[PDB]
Amino acid sequence: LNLDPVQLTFYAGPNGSQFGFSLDFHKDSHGRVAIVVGAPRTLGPSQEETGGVFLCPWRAEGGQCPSLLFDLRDETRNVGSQTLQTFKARQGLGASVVSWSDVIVACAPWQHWNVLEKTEEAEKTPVGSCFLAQPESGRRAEYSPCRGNTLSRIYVENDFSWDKRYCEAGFSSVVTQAGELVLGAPGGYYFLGLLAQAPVADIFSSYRPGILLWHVSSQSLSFDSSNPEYFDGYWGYSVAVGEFDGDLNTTEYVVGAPTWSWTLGAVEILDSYYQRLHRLRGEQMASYFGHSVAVTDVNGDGRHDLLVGAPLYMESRADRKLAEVGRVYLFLQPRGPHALGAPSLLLTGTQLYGRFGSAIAPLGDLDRDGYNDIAVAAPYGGPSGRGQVLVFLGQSEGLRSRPSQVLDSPFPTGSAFGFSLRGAVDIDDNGYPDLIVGAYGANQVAVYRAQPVVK
Amino acid sequence: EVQLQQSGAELVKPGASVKLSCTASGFNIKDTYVHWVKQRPEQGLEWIGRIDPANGYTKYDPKFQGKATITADTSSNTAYLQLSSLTSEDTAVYYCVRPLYDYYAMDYWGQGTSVTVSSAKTTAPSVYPLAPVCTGSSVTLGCLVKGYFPEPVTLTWNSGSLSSGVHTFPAVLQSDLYTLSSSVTVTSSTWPSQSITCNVAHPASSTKVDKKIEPR
Amino acid sequence: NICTTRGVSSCQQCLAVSPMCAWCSDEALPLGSPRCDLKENLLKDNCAPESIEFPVSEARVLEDRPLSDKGSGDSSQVTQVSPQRIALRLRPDDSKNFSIQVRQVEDYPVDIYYLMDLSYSMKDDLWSIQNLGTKLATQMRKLTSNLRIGFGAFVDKPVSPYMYISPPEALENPCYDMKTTCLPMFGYKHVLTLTDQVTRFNEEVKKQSVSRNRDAPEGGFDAIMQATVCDEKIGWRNDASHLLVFTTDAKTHIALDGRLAGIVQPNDGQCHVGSDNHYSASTTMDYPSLGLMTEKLSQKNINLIFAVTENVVNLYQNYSELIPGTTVGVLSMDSSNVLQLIVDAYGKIRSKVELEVRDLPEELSLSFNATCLNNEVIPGLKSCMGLKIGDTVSFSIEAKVRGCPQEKEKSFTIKPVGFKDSLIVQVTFDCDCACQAQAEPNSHRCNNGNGTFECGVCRCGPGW
Amino acid sequence: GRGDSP
Amino acid sequence: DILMTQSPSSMSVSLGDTVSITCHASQGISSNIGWLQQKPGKSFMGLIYYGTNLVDGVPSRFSGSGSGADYSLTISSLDSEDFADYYCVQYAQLPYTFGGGTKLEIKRADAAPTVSIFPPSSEQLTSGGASVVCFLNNFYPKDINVKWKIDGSERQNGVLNSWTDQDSKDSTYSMSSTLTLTKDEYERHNSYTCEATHKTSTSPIVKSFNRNEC
Ligand SMILES: *[C@@H]1O[C@H](CO)[C@@H](O[C@@H]2O[C@H](CO)[C@@H](O[C@@H]3O[C@H](CO)[C@@H](O)[C@H](O[C@H]4O[C@H](CO)[C@@H](O)[C@H](O)[C@@H]4O)[C@@H]3O)[C@H](O)[C@H]2NC(C)=O)[C@H](O)[C@H]1NC(C)=O
Ligand SMILES: *[C@@H]1O[C@H](CO)[C@@H](O[C@@H]2O[C@H](CO)[C@@H](O)[C@H](O)[C@H]2NC(C)=O)[C@H](O)[C@H]1NC(C)=O
Ligand SMILES: *[C@@H]1O[C@H](CO)[C@@H](O)[C@H](O)[C@H]1NC(C)=O
Ligand SMILES: [Ca+2]
Ligand SMILES: [Ca+2]
Ligand SMILES: [Ca+2]
Ligand SMILES: [Ca+2]
Ligand SMILES: [Mn+2]
Ligand SMILES: [Mn+2]
Ligand SMILES: [Mn+2]
Repeated sequence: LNLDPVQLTFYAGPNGSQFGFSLDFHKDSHGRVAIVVGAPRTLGPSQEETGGVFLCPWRAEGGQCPSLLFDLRDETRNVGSQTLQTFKARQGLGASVVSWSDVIVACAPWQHWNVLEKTEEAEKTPVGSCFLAQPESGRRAEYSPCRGNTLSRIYVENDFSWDKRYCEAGFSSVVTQAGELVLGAPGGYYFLGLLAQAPVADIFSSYRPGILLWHVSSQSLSFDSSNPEYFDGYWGYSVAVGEFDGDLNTTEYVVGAPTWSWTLGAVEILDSYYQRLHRLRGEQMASYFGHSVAVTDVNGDGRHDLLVGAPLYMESRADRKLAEVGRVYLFLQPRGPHALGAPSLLLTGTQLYGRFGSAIAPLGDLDRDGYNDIAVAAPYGGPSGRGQVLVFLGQSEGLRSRPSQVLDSPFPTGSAFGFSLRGAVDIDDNGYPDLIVGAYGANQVAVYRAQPVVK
Repeated sequence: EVQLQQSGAELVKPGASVKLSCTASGFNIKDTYVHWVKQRPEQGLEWIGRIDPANGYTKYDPKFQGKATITADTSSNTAYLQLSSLTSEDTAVYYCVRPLYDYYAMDYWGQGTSVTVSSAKTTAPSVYPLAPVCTGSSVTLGCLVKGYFPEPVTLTWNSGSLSSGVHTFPAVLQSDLYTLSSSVTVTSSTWPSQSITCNVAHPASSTKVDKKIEPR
Repeated sequence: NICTTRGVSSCQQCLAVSPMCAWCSDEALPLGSPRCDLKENLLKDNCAPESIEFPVSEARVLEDRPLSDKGSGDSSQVTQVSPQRIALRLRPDDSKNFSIQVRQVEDYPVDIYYLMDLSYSMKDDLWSIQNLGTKLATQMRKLTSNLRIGFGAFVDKPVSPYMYISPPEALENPCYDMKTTCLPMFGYKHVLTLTDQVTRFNEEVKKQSVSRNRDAPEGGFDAIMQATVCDEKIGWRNDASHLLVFTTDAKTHIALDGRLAGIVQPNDGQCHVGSDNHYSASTTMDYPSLGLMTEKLSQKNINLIFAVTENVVNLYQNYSELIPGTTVGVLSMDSSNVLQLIVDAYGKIRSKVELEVRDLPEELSLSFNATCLNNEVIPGLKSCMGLKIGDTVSFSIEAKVRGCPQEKEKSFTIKPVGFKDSLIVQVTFDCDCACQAQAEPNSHRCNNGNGTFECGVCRCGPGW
Repeated sequence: GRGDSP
Repeated sequence: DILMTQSPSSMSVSLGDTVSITCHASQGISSNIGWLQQKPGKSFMGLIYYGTNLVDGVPSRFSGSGSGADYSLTISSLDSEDFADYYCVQYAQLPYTFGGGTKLEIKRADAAPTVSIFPPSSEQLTSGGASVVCFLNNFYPKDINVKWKIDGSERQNGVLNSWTDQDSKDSTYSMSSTLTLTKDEYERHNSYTCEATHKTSTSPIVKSFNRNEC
């Protein structure tokens, strides 16, 4: 409703670096807000794409940002009669970033890893890896829970059980208030997908450079399965957290599995022990129901509600025809211990191939009316197909079925304007929460400032 | 807290088979590798092998292949080490080990398990008083505990009364039976004036004999 | 009647009252006789027959070629829709009816491009293409004298994690880690352009062999897209039925899956098969969505046939419903005939006739009465089912114009989905009179130069 | 298996 | 198997000192080494892993260093508990292999042994045996050699020695030698002697006695 579309702020990164693929707000020890941006195709030391992270200070004019430097050198360790190897080439560092406290977490989902023992090997596979940084102290650390030293032969003998060689840990990342990092690894367990969790504090204290294979006792990974419904479901394609059981001591996880059950798609709500509480199934095959998930209380009943994106959902139209436009599903949490019912609201895209529902960002209370609002992205939507972001306001009855505002892309075609969103943070400290919109296609980030309501 | 409680001391005969255990406390054995290490006085430390309790795969030093067998039952959260066709050389203290963070390290150790391989059956100690020969300023007496098995034996002078100024020497295996000796020093005006008694106890045979030192 | 009681001021208004109204522009009209009345009432008042302005909604044909008995031979001079063009004329709020006939012509040319899964899992499914070209020309010969058959192959996007990338030998031989050997992984490759030489098909197939990759879902959809948009290369003929047969034993990758290989760029629906006959965008572009696949298939007029194994028949039976006009066949070792399957599919394909309207003006609204099977009329229906090749159907149509549009000359088309031929309806809106073309602007009869005398009455000129 | 194999 | 040559075998030092142990390997091991500590009469404790990284809980006065085939553990400002056994272990290859070990002992001024010979007791003698004991108490350094003589001539068969760890509150060592003959064989001879040889004196310390005499 009251985001300022006239006077935006632009941050830009290196050409072809996909600067803006992922972003997030970041407060230092003093509460000073800065933007953290991921550029997964930024050139490394050998003029080869390794990815990179940028930490942008708030500035009404924006501009260029300094790099949050990480180690980008491939590592080797000859230990226990084995050879451990990390391969960072085309790893996609910054394919996802999240900030918690004064710590930043940037993940390279396609960082490869291999082990050699004589004439055998584990296989060179994308286990992924996360890089943790504390900008103020200069502290650094890593977390790569899917690394292993089992040889190829073993997996074959065991019928490829608990095979975590393709996890791509960090595909999606979230952090609980308590400070537990939760990584979505859609490739884990031979493409079933898995979740890995570990306390940030413990990740730091247990890490040392050069070791490559170390233990994090407090870590917790989800489980494998023999059920074909889970096969190639990419469990952990997207992740989120919230409160969905009434017990405020426990934190619940929300996992998207966009191709679950033969591309039907689904999203499940679990406890910290990966026990399923609810499961919402897709409405249509290949719609990619679960591509994105958001958690926030939109009707002001104190209970977190769920939002699910299906960016490829095809809408039924005249003469028995279907039009790929995308869709968002709202699920309101019922009072007390009850199952989430049918969707309370179905928001559907308008532009063909617009991919409405590709991203969904909680804005907090944008207009300050007492109900939380959200933003929904259609990266290839708008009459010009350049990208569009639609704001929907909260209300006692959930959400408004029509958008309160529509942000058209300030960039040129192909920018993927809206592929990443982040809100609910007041970056200019004017009392109103703001929105940052990434357009990796254009290697830029647009900042929208919320202003006092005009009407 | 990580703690490895190994089994109690074992005492077996040559040719027998013993099975040591290493229960985990404050964590799940399945977490990391579990190595077994052998220690001897002269030969020092020797790596036997290791096991991943999660999958049950094991690695051994080719020296112990056949003699040592490492296993693990995640149910009881315990790892085991079985030794067969035992001999005198197998007499050693064994330690189970696991890394802290580094997958391949050796950071946490169990308290240890003493193993002794002998045929000698339970025998009572023969205590002998050692009085000097027939002058100086200070005098030194002694006690000789000879021919007992197995260890240990608690020796005391005057039932613990005389504590300071005493030297009890480590036991020594005299061909399948242990021997031990202890001295004690005082002034010439203290002996034989003040009576001194050698008090030895052997819990195994349940015998606590006492011998008063007699001057010649 | 409503014509007189409406109190019209001009001829143009008179006709807008009702389709059964007429205007009289006669000079010698009685004192208070209404110019706007039924044609019978006007002639009853000694009105000059020529002064009568009474347009009649008609509908005559312009092109009426007869339906072809055989679709064989000729240079595609076949007619399967009659008539091919008609001129429609309507007056305000009126409506006229017309009819169209459609025939599923016998012996129509057929193209059959075969898209073959050659992933490692397809070792035990190769049996089905062994002597295909011949076994495919035999049962088809009985439905067409002009058949062309082509062949293409696919596996998956050749990139990690789909592709094995270690050891170095695993690249040239994906089966390196086993005792056996196989082809290096490839996305999609065109093999044989649509040809009538069946032995070319047979001989090409014999030279094919499987590859191998990691994940069960394969990149068949990438291939379906290219086989569709690469016309000149596949060789689809302008005037032929296009059959695209898709065989596989496994699930399929879909849009947004590519992200697991760092691929995020949406499929652009463009051709990317070069002179080397390989899909070059295989590793830089995401798989296509069903929506996009549907768009292109419809555009190039391709009929997709899912000839998959019984273990995934339900999966693809569900996809075929999101892609209208798609048929599925069970690829087993026991059926009517596993690969007459294609004949049975073509049968299902040409067992329906559904009309489609393009460029229909906002003012016009159409209705349909279908006549299928044996002169059985089904109202409000514009599609037929349960047809055989050689059967003819007909539809009664009614265009109901609403009011009178600004543009008097419009035209729309009625074409059966999947058909080459169509019916062009050239509409003409007649809401005026010939006397208007001979008016008197600034006439001396009308308020002394402040009016325009047309059709007998005086009209307030422009500017008032 | 769960992969590309017969 | 990779050999681990650890040196020195031992060293006598005082508190507050900054000593350094070294460990050589038969080949490179890319900082895949670990340092251990074993306090007297107790289990092992991890000090260092992967060359330089301290095990959680270990004091910062400890530090591991080196690279290739040569590494060194250093203890800045020795503490009272630091006096113990230390070993190095390589896990670059299987089987894992340890060093010989290094024992840190408390240094002090030298001290002469307090020799004391003891003939067999009446009881033992009637039992058909005869043991002559020779205690050598409180002396420094630990190096020392005992020699038994019967009728002036050396005797090596039937001797059992035993040493004590460096005593706590005086930092000295003690020794116990025991020559065990048969009753009969013991009576074949008259004189019995034990000679202690320590750096404290260039001339050996002697203590004798005569059977059938007192
Ligand atoms: C191809 O499409 C078909 C048709 O859509 C599809 O078959 C369907 O499978 C689903 C899932 O197995 C079936 O749904 C069930 O319907 C029965 C009633 O017949 C219900 O009792 C079941 O309820 C269970 O699950 C619910 C949650 O989903 C729970 O709330 C409930 O308590 C039960 O546990 C269930 O909804 C459906 O019946 C069929 N449809 C038909 C017409 O057969 C098939 O899966 C698709 N195939 C592939 C591979 O894509
Ligand atoms: C389609 O068929 C319907 C009958 O099902 C026709 O409806 C009748 O049309 C006649 C024309 O003379 C009228 O007299 C009747 O009043 C109509 N009946 C009903 C129930 O509406 C209709 O004419 C046909 N339409 C087309 C497109 O030809
Ligand atoms: C319209 O329908 C009538 C019957 O109601 C029929 O006689 C006539 O032929 C139809 N007109 C045309 C042009 O098809
Ligand atoms: Ca909870
Ligand atoms: Ca709510
Ligand atoms: Ca609001
Ligand atoms: Ca603000
Ligand atoms: Mn396959
Ligand atoms: Mn198969
Ligand atoms: Mn595949």
